[PDB]
Amino acid sequence: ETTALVCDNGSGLVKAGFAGDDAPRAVFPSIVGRPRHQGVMVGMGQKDSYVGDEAQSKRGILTLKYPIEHGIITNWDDMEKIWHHTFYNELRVAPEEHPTLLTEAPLNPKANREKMTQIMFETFNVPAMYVAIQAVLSLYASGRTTGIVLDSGDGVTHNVPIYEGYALPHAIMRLDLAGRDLTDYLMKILTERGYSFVTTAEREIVRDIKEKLCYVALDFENEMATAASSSSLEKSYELPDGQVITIGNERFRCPETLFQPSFIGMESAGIHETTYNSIMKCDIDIRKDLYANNVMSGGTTMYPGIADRMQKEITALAPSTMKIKIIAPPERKYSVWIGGSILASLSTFQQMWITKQEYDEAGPSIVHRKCF
Amino acid sequence: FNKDQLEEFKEAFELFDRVGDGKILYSQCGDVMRALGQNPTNAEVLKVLGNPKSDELKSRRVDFETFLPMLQAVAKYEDYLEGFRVFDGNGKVMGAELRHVLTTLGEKMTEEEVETVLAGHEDSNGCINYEAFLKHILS
Amino acid sequence: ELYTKYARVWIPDPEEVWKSAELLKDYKPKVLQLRLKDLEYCLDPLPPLRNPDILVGENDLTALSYLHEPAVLHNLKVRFIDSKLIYTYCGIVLVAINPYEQLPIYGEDIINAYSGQNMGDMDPHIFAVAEEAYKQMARDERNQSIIVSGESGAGKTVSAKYAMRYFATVSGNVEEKVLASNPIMESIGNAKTTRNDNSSRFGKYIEIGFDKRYRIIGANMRTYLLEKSRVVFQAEEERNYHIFYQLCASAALPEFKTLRLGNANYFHYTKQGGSPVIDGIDDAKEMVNTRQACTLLGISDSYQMGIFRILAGILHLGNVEFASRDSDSCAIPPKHDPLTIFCDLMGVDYEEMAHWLCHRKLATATETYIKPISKLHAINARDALAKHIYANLFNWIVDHVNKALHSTVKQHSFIGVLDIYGFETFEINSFEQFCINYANEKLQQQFNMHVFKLEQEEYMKEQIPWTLIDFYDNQPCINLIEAKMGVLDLLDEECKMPKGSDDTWAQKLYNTHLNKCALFEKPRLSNKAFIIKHFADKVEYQCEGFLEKNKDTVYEEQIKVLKSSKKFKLLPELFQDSKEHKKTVGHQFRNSLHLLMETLNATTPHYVRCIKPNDFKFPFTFDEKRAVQQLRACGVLETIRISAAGFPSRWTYQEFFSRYRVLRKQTCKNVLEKLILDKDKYQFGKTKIFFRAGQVAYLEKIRADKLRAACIRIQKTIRGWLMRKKYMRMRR
Amino acid sequence: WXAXCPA
Ligand SMILES: Nc1ncnc2c1ncn2[C@@H]1O[C@H](COP(=O)(O)OP(=O)(O)O)[C@@H](O)[C@H]1O
Ligand SMILES: Nc1ncnc2c1ncn2[C@@H]1O[C@H](COP(=O)(O)OP(=O)(O)O)[C@@H](O)[C@H]1O
Ligand SMILES: [Mg+2]
Ligand SMILES: [Mg+2]
Repeated sequence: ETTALVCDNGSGLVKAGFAGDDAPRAVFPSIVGRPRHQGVMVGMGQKDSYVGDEAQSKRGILTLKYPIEHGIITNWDDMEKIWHHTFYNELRVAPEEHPTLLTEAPLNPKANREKMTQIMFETFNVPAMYVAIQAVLSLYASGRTTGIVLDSGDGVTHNVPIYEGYALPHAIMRLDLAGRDLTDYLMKILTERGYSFVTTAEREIVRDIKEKLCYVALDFENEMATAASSSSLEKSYELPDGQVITIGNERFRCPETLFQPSFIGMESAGIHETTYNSIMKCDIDIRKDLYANNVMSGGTTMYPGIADRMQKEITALAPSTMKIKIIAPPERKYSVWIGGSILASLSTFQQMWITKQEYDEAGPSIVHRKCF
Repeated sequence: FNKDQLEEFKEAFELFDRVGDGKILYSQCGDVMRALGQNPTNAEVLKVLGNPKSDELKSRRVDFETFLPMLQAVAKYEDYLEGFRVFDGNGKVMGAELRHVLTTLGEKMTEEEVETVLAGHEDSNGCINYEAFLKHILS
Repeated sequence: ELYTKYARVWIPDPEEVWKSAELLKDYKPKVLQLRLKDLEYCLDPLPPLRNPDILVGENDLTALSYLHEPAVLHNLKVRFIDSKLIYTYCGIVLVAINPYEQLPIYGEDIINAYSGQNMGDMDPHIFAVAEEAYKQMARDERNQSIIVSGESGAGKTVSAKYAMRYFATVSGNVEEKVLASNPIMESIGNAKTTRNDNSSRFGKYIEIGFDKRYRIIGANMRTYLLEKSRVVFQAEEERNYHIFYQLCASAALPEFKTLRLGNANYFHYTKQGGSPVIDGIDDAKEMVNTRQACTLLGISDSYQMGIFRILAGILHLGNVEFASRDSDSCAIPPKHDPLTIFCDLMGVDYEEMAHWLCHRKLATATETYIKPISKLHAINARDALAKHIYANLFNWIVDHVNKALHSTVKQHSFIGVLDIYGFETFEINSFEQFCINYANEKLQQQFNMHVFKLEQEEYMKEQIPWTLIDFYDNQPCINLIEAKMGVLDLLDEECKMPKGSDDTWAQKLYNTHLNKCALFEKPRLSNKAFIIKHFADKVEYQCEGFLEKNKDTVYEEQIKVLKSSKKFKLLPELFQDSKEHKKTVGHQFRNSLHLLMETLNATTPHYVRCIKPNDFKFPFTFDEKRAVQQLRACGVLETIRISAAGFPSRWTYQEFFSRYRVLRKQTCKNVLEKLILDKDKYQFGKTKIFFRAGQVAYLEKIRADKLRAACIRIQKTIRGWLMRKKYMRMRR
Repeated sequence: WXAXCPA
């Protein structure tokens, strides 16, 4: 019949597909490329801009900007391209003809919501729209009604406690460490081994290193001394030209910054201590049900070792008699979109959508009243 | 009724006196009233008789003098024709149907009564000219 | 008002829904005086009124001058018990009651007598509807369908069997083949339930086709509304489908032994019912009938063993057990012997099944992922696979069977004959009954809209304004069950919702409907249960079963695994010809019912209703509480009530005038205007006079009063002259 | 953002 679109604007990926699907139909980096060089040939192709995997095809010739930084849309005319590319090229489907669901971080400036709504009706004339908190959808994907969601994406890390389907909006934590700023630290220490990675297209080369080779120390001083003691950790990577580069203690040292934001020069404590300090804000009766239901979410939690580090370190904060449990399906990178696909299909949800007529009557303020 | 009428009626009544006491039974009263030229319904006969019960109908006795007011009370063609025309429109009536209605509707008669009254009035089909039957039964 | 001394009325009895009374004294406007011996009886803040006996037992129950539930019960009681006339008419609907003894009635002489003759002209018998269908089909090309509905064991299958015998005798090898199909269909698709044994759980449709000259070409079979859910689940002292028991009791025969079966109480799909043996049916013998029917109907013996192999597969599947190894991760034990048997039988690798049963696969366009899943999801998936295999096997057997019935020459038109379970109540009610009573709602909707059309057309056959007619609209309850934010839709939603349970489902039901709809209600002594006001009756459904019955999802990996088998040709052949793998039982049932209704709505219906006169079986003898229940479930009683409003009487001017003249069109209307003061009580048609309920009885009253007055006048005249002749005899 | 951070 007619099936809602589900679209999730990360900082580092777009995931999109139809509701009811098992997995997203199109994924590509939320990146816009422009040429930065003199055109030599007439009869060369002309395009003003390359979006996503096109821009990743030709990155050597391009300047690459992300429109989203710390989950905030920083300029609109690029993002409106990324959505144009998504609906017309990737999904090959008219946005005029399907409900659409759009996915955002829990605290970011509320103009971001206003404009994100405004474009869907005013530019695309989508029939119906909603906006949903990522940490909620992580529970729908996990198949739970009660839990604390730890979420870390490309651009934002946040916690939300949810107990029996009630959120605790006083209890919510946000951190602006994320996979991007791990990558920016990874460049700066990679320099110490005498490899130098300067430019915007070259940063993605670093990002591939971070994805392939990093892992999280279980005991940081022992693994540091072990790497100092021997090559046994040391592992090496090819480069697109065929150079090989070889990396030692460093390959774990970046994931450690999520637990010690002192390295990057943040004030706030690691994701473990902020998770605990989120739990403390909940009523004591709740807390046993959160301590079991820790849910990992988002791609930055994909590193091997992070579940064991989380359990081992939050265990040392909690009262000993509790059980700590950590729930990390390998789906989890997808899970925010899977959850949104689950939500968008429910019949109860159909009774709430921002509808075109209601938007026209209310104006773009309507989101703040209706949506949350 | 005048003295002459009373004498003829009394003589007839005495012919109906089967006990010699100058009286008839209530159950004979209707027969005597009809025999004297009246055509009362059974209901009218019982009413002038006072709607008697079986016991007094069979054993209470009245002389001519007590019977007479009842006969008087009882005494006080086109309707007769329409009544017969109910069962007609060629002027005939089935013998089977007339027999059934006469023995099962109205003041139901016995099969022997119906055979007696119908004798000579039905044709070969078993149909009765009711205007002629009516004139006969009114004489 | 009319009442007199020796008028008669009906009053209720605790063991007979109505009993006779004579009215002993008659009243104007609070207590009635009745004789039965004798009782007084109250009026309350009027009784039924009863037909003059000449009318009673007339062949069409709307001939009656008073119409009501006592009269129609009485008429069916006398016609069945006294006269042995089972077939009876109300309106257009035939009503049939199993005589439970063989009869002469079906003989060829009667067939030949009915053929070519009109519906009023003959007394009712099914040939009278079948011949009407045939003659309507001739009168214009439009396809005719014939619909038989009734409770389990009431006689629907046999009624259709004779209805086909009619066409095979008149037009007409088709008959032998169709009658030989039944032991196959009853074996795969009939089941045993606490209300009775041998209950069909699916809706079965036979098309009979004809040439341009209405000689008979051949036959097609379809099926609808299969109860997939019975395969995995059984209520106390129900059974799964017959063929599973026939197989288990056959398990010792030298054919089957490779199937390695146990006794019938060993298999988890058989075991749950707690009722291995039906009284007096030796199913081990009974399948030999089905195998004869298969062989005669051209399923090759090479296929036949494949069928039993597959069903043994299903049973060996149900006995597979799951350990649980951490909170989120089921596992199959280090070796599990019945899974080994399942793999031997169907040839898929043990270890490939052990992996895919235990785990789920999730794959994007760019990567593939494999998940563990809980023992609950393992069980839900196993059962959904068992249901999917069964439903495909069934639909393949049906696809073979209709091969033999088809003919190569194309039919000009067809008569479609349908056997389907009627509206139903059980002393616990469950998702199965909720489906069955939904389908019965859809059917009776069509039935009403057709009867309404028929009477609309019959009115404007003559000058009378249509506006007087009205009909029962049941559409709000269909919208309740079917439409979005309805009982089925919230059940399929809670299947998705990440923790779902009959408590939380009930709470959704209440929050959505509890005082938003007049037709949905809660029983005040339980949260678990909800009431729906169906057209007949209010029934209480327990949520306790629903979700586990509601849920299908087949993991594609296990289908692929079965599809890969080379061990025998049937198993891949079943799967040939996704989104359907997601669809729940409730959605598959809705879609199937839509296909059925689009099949029926194309055609002009005719109707039979078949009602079971006693709960426990005695030849030719009749209960009355059950018969009233059945006639309510058929909706006949509502049709009677709504016919009792309006103009349930017709008479021709010709039959009326001759008798009423005892007291040309205007002369007869002058007679009526004399006899009845009020025009509203009657209406004039071109050919017929219409009257409201029992006004013809009042006309009989005034006629009989005339006839007594006239006969009394005649009898008085006769007595008068005859007694004069008695006195002349007394003189003589 | 608009203050405490670059976005
Ligand atoms: N296998 C992996 N291991 C570690 N990090 C990864 C892996 N795959 C992707 N990432 C990083 O995770 C981030 C993307 O996380 P994601 O939740 O998709 O962000 P968003 O959803 O906000 O776009 C990027 O920095 C990406 O480089
Ligand atoms: N019209 C009939 N005449 C004689 N016997 C009948 C008739 N209808 C049913 N029966 C008997 O009652 C049984 C039950 O009815 P049947 O039609 O077989 O079940 P169902 O009503 O479920 O189709 C029949 O097998 C037959 O023995
Ligand atoms: Mg994310
Ligand atoms: Mg049957």
